[PDB]
Amino acid sequence: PPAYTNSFTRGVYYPDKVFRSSVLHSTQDLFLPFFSNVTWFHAIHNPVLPFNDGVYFASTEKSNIIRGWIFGTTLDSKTQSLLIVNNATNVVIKVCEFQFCNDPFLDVYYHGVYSSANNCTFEYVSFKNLREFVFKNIDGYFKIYSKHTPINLVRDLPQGFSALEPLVDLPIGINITRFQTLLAAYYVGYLQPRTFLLKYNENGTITDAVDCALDPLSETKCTLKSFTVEKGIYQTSNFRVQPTESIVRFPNITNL
Amino acid sequence: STNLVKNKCVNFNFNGLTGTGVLTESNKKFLPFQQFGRDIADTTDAVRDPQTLEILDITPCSFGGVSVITPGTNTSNQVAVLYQGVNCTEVNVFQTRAGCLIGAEHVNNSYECDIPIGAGICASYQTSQSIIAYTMSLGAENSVAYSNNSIAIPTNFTISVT
Amino acid sequence: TEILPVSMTKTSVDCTMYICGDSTECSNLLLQYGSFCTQLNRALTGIAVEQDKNTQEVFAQVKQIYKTPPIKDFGGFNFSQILPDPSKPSKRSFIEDLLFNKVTQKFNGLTVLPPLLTDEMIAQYTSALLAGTITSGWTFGAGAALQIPFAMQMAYRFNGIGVTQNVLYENQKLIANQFNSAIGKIQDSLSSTASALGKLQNVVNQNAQALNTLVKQLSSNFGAISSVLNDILSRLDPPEAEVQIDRLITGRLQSLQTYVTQQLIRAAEIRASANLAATKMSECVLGQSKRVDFCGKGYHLMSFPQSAPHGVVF
Amino acid sequence: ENQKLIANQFNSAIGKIQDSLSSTASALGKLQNVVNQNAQALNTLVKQLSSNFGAISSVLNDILSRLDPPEAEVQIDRLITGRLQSLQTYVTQQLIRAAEIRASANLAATKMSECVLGQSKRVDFCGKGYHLMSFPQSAPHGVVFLHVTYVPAQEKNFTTAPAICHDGKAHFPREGVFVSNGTHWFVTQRNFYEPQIITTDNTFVSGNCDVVIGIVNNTVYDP
Ligand SMILES: *[C@@H]1O[C@H](CO)[C@@H](O[C@@H]2O[C@H](CO)[C@@H](O)[C@H](O)[C@H]2NC(C)=O)[C@H](O)[C@H]1NC(C)=O
Ligand SMILES: *[C@@H]1O[C@H](CO)[C@@H](O[C@@H]2O[C@H](CO)[C@@H](O)[C@H](O)[C@H]2NC(C)=O)[C@H](O)[C@H]1NC(C)=O
Ligand SMILES: *[C@@H]1O[C@H](CO)[C@@H](O)[C@H](O)[C@H]1NC(C)=O
Ligand SMILES: *[C@@H]1O[C@H](CO)[C@@H](O)[C@H](O)[C@H]1NC(C)=O
Ligand SMILES: *[C@@H]1O[C@H](CO)[C@@H](O)[C@H](O)[C@H]1NC(C)=O
Ligand SMILES: *[C@@H]1O[C@H](CO)[C@@H](O)[C@H](O)[C@H]1NC(C)=O
Ligand SMILES: *[C@@H]1O[C@H](CO)[C@@H](O)[C@H](O)[C@H]1NC(C)=O
Ligand SMILES: *[C@@H]1O[C@H](CO)[C@@H](O)[C@H](O)[C@H]1NC(C)=O
Ligand SMILES: *[C@@H]1O[C@H](CO)[C@@H](O)[C@H](O)[C@H]1NC(C)=O
Repeated sequence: PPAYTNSFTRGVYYPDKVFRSSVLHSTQDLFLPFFSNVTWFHAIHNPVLPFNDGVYFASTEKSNIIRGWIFGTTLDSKTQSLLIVNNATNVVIKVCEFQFCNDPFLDVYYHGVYSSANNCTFEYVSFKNLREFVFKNIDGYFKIYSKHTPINLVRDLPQGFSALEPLVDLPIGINITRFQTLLAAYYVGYLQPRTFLLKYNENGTITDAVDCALDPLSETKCTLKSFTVEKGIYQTSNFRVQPTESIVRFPNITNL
Repeated sequence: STNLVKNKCVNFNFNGLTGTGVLTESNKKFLPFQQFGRDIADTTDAVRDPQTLEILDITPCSFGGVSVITPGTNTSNQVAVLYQGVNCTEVNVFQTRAGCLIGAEHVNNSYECDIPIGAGICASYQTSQSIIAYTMSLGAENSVAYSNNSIAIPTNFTISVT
Repeated sequence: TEILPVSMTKTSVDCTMYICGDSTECSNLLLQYGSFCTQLNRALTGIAVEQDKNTQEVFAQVKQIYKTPPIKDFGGFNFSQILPDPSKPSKRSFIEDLLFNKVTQKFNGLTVLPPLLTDEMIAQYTSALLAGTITSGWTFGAGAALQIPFAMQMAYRFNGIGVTQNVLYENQKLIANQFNSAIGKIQDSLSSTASALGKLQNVVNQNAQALNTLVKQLSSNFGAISSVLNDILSRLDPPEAEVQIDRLITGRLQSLQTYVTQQLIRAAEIRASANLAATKMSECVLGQSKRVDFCGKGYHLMSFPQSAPHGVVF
Repeated sequence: ENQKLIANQFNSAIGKIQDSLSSTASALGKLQNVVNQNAQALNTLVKQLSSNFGAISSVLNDILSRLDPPEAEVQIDRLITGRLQSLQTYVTQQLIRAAEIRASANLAATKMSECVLGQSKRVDFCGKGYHLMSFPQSAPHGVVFLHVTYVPAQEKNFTTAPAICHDGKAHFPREGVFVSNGTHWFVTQRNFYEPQIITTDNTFVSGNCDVVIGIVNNTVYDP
């Protein structure tokens, strides 16, 4: 029975490394919609969640328990699987394949597992803190964005804004439609083709970003490419009334 | 041949005549050899059902844009969507001549226009206070007492600099 | 009876639905052009607001809508032809009704925005302006209105054109009869002669051919295989369908750009006429114009605006 | 008689000018939107360099590097036709906008000739009311006028009559209708109450009494 809370203004990341100053450059790509339901998970008594267009992952690991991920589409000991290890402050990524048991899990009773491999293709090794890791695959590149902000609150997400700068580029090139994490409050979101109106400050830091199709004022701001909308009436867009199903008529029966 | 539905926007294919619109009962008589109607702009207007010789109009579905009547963020944060020139049936709600208006209640009182809407309707956030939409009254309705032999000549004045 | 356009059909063509309606290929091909369709919309919305601005600059030159007292002791002048009749559900006077009778949809792609000032509001502004002209004279546009008898209005209004004020006070009966017979002659002319409102049927006509020509551009081949996007999509394989829809988008966007360019030229023309009408009300209605041959041949006394569809009548 | 008060109103309105500029973002609406119109006109002119216009891309170098010249030539042909059409649209819009700007420029020249270099008699041309003078204050891509006008505020209801028959001879006012305060009758101009003693100097005889409508009997002082 997952609980659903408000995401506030979370899920905004620098789409590209181009630097912009004091400009409200709008953009559209796979984004986490504003004010969307978040499926809060916990470790009581580990399913596969859809990758969808994008994956948003956030966690609060004071003792660093959540450090691993297993991604893939079939996981039939034939496809390579994302495997992330953060041990001794070292980021380890490998895509080896190993056989799975009835209930594959990591030894985590109350405070790893890895057999031999079949096909390995890519090798790479590098409360108080809230760590955010969006996951997406664009043009065959797996991208991770990170942001650690020191706050003092655990009950829910803060009512503020913060950007998500990137760390690494992962050119796997393999289609991904499923994923599954491995293990104390962590959230999961989903990215959708939304559109924002970013706001870069003098130094190029995103101070605030607003969705386009959230509310009528959001659409007005998205159209005007501005945050301060003065008085008046603004033509935003059009609207259609779609046909119900169809109407096809022809002569029939006639005489006999 | 299926069924035929009135007063609900839907596609139609009458004897090869395709298109989109809403079919409405009409009182336009057709000659027996005349099948479908027309307008001045070479646009289909009335079509008769081949099964039953009943004259049916053809009307735009909704068209109209989506206006957004909002006061400045200096004052408020609430919205008021106006759907231009559509009946308030397909789409609190106060139907106007200019269109189907959402988010503002009609005010039986008439004040000065602040944010013009259309066809005389005007909106404002002040009267808690919320966005309204009323019939505009251009200035206080005055009635100067026109007289047989009386005048009102000013005794003082002002000198503005516009 | 000078005839002047003031506003026009505030058409605001939505370019997206005008060209590509329920057509994924047309949408994806028009997306390439980008700012053309948006700029057409912006220009047309600017036109739409600017007929409104013309309308306030012409009629809404009065602070407060005045009302003529039911008793009308004008000293001889019969104004019942142009002062509004309460009998009609819409308080447009008899001559204005003649105007609207003289002058004789919105579903292709060309949804017309209704005027902010509806016909009743236009008539109410004209009634207020004319009631100010009678009761307040001219000061209602140069400060607060000032009660003044109509015959004492001539104490300065003849003086405007160098004719001494005593002409009224010695010839008022015959002047009133002449004005009433004249306005009856305008009544008969509008009843029988259709060329009196020539400029207003001109403006509404060229608007009608503008709209009709634009909508029949939809039926023009423009060098494609046809002018039916649905038929093109159904028949052609996408490699040729994209090219033919490109031909259609080039042709139809050129037609719409030409339409809005002629509409901008005509809107500057109607802006010239609307500033002309604003100047003729301010100088000529809300005062007494000294410009010779400006408010009609001969020395000019006053003017009475009479709202007409998509224009004004002096 | 009230020059100091005139100065007070003038300086008060000048003081209100700073408030209008500061507190209101639409005080300079016309000039601001003209500078804007130009700004996004040039801006969209720039963006059509990014628009594909039906070409494979908006980079001529990319087109030439990607495909052979036999088809690249056609690609830049279509792209350059699109760019030329965009520039034609911009120049036609610029011509119409400059025609509007020329109308406003001749209007400003007329207001400066009749209104700065004179006192314009065209109502509602140099502001709302009886105009006095103007001051040009240039702003980029425009000009600003300070239309000093005259506007009556306070009124008082009096009694009128076109003529006066003292010795059986009518008497009409040269300028300014006849008014009375209730007991005695006076003459004053239209736009400022200032009474005169009704004498033969401000009146001219024209016709008899029974021909005038609204005439009242009255007493005329004999100088
Ligand atoms: C016209 O109105 C002005 C105010 O707008 C009057 O000016 C006042 O004059 C008196 C002295 O007569 C001063 O005590 C007041 O302070 C003035 N007003 C202000 C706001 O300073 C002027 O007197 C009026 N003129 C007439 C003839 O009534
Ligand atoms: C002002 O003129 C109007 C005509 O527009 C007069 O109203 C009608 O005049 C005709 C002319 O004989 C009469 O037969 C009607 O009985 C009048 N009333 C109607 C039609 O309702 C009006 O009487 C004139 N008023 C003055 C004071 O001259
Ligand atoms: C940008 O950095 C400089 C560092 O010198 C700082 O002074 C300034 O406040 C920063 N800008 C913002 C908007 O914080
Ligand atoms: C706009 O904001 C300023 C800032 O305090 C305020 O003084 C002003 O009154 C606001 N505008 C209106 C119309 O209230
Ligand atoms: C809206 O539709 C109803 C019928 O459903 C009709 O009676 C009404 O007149 C329509 N509204 C307008 C403004 O025509
Ligand atoms: C003149 O104005 C006063 C004050 O409003 C009023 O009492 C009086 O009745 C008015 N007289 C006329 C003739 O309107
Ligand atoms: C009108 O003015 C005269 C000036 O001498 C004065 O005697 C008289 O009392 C005044 N009457 C009224 C009603 O103000
Ligand atoms: C208007 O005033 C004149 C003054 O001579 C008078 O003869 C006439 O009867 C008056 N009419 C009305 C309707 O008061
Ligand atoms: C005006 O005075 C004359 C005196 O010569 C008199 O015959 C006439 O009836 C008077 N009229 C009025 C309206 O008092």
